[PDB]
This record gives sequence, C-alpha cells and structure tokens, in this order.
Amino acid sequence: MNTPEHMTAVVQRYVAALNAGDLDGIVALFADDATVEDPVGSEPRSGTAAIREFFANSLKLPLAVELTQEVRAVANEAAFAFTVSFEFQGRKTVVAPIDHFRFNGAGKVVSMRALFGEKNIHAGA
Amino acid sequence: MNTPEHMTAVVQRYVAALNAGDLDGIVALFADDATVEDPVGSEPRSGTAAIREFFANSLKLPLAVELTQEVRAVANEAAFAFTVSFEFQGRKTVVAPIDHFRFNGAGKVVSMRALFGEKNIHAGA
Ligand SMILES: C[C@]12CC[C@H]3[C@@H](CCC4=CC(=O)CC[C@@H]43)[C@@H]1CC[C@H]2OC(=O)CCC(=O)O
Ligand SMILES: C[C@]12CC[C@H]3[C@@H](CCC4=CC(=O)CC[C@@H]43)[C@@H]1CC[C@H]2OC(=O)CCC(=O)O
Repeated sequence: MNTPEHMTAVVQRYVAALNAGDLDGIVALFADDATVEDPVGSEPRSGTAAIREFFANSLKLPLAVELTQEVRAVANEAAFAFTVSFEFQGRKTVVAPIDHFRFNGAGKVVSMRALFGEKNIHAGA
Repeated sequence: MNTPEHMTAVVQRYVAALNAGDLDGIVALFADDATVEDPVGSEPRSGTAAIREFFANSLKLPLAVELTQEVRAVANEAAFAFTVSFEFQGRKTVVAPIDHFRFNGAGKVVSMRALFGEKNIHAGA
C-alpha cells in the first residue's frame, strides 16, 4: 500500500539534481538535517551542511546520472539505483551502484543509504 | 577494497537453502540469533526461533528462487535481489524483490534486511 509515486518523486528530484548536479535541489529534497549512510561500512553525515558537504563532495566528480531500472519505494522508506557514467583523463569508466531512502510520510527526505562496491563498478574502453 | 567472494558465499548458501527450501541451511547461514527485517515496516526477527520461524513461514509459499543479476556485498554487509516464480489460486504470479545482508566478519551471517513492494511483484499471465 502507500502510493509509491510520492516516494519515487524524492528519487527523481533527488537524481534530477544529480543529473543537473544541482546539489541545491538535493539538499532541498534532503530534510534540514537528513541522514545519509555512505560510503558503505563508513559514517553518514546528518544535517544540511553534512548532507550537502557530502553530496557536494560527490558532485565534485563530473559524471552523468541516468537511472536505468525501476526505482523502489516501500512504507515510509525507499530504495533505488542508477549508473554513474563519468570520464577519466584518457579513459571512460562507468559505475552501477544503488541508493537507499528513508522518508517520514510525505515529509521530504529524512534518512538515506547507499549500497555498491568494486563489483557494481565498471571498466570498459 | 575487499573480496565479496566470502560475503557473496552467504548469498549463495543463503539461497541454496532457499532453492532447497531447507530452513536449516538458512538458519545455519544465520548466526545463532541473527537479525531479520521483513517485510517492510519494522518487522524484524532476531534469534533463531524467530529468523527460522520467519524464513520458514516464507518457505510456506511454493515459489522458485534463482538469482539472475549480480549479488551485491560490501563491507561486513551486502545486498542482493532475484525473482520468485510461484503459482496463485489459478494463474501464475512472479515476484522481483531485493534482499539485504549484514555480516560481522566472513564466516556466518548476523543481520539481514529486505526491500521490495507491490511494484516489485508480478501479476498477470
Ligand atoms: C566519489 C564517487 C562519485 C560520487 C559517489 C561515490 C559513492 C557514494 C555515492 C552515492 C550516491 O548516491 C551519490 C554519488 C556518490 C563515488 C565513489 C568513487 C566516486 O566516483 C567513482 O565512481 C570513481 C570511479 C573510478 O575511479 O573509476
Ligand atoms: C510472505 C511472502 C513470501 C516470503 C517473502 C515475503 C517478502 C519478504 C521476504 C524476503 C526474503 O528474502 C525471503 C522471502 C520473504 C513475501 C511477501 C508476500 C509473500 O509471498 C508473496 O509473494 C505473495 C504473492 C501473492 O500472492 O501476490
């Protein structure tokens, strides 16, 4: 139950800001102090300065964000994945990680997680 | 930077017990009191009588479990997905959810999560 369309909107805008590298929109979609678990087995960063200081550090990498499968959203939380098509200084590498989500009931984004690894990455020519 | 071969092994055995509907290999792969989380709304099950009583009740439904994509395993945790092909009161329904994993080293399992929803299900012909 629970229209997953609302939880999916956060994922859209969440990435729409990624694709456009508009952190301002990410922090916007991120509660005043939402929590983000990343990297894995690492330490999250709660707060707008943290969520941004974090998501911002991720934007420092000029890549392309474009989902590929179907976003997942259940209960007040949610989970989705995408691919990062960045470029190197002579080669082109892409990645295929996934992200988690933690809302509070149509009240913007509260917490968030991120899953991936050197196996969900890519290395082609 | 870690070898997911060990963690992924849990996902294998974890499902090998599923494919064989052997709750034993499941609880076996599960610590003496691992932690579960399902379906999606604060419904975990710690201990063995709970993890098994759960993973067992899940086996009560006759379906087919056979991963197809790539399992995910990072740090001491991990995440994977697959598809479920079971039958209904007359038609055949399949399912495409994703599960999570929480280990404590590389010998057995301790905690585990799950993700999906009515969108990751499969109803039709
Ligand atoms: C900083 C980083 C780009 C930004 C992402 C970060 C991993 C965690 C993360 C999760 C998100 O949902 C936003 C992107 C950020 C990545 C880890 C490495 C990196 O970029 C790469 O993928 C490196 C690829 C390479 O070296 O080939
Ligand atoms: C109990 C349950 C079967 C067991 C799984 C549970 C969802 C959570 C779950 C995650 C796992 O990794 C083990 C299976 C359990 C399912 C939710 C519904 C159900 O079975 C169905 O898929 C119902 C399909 C239908 O009739 O539409």
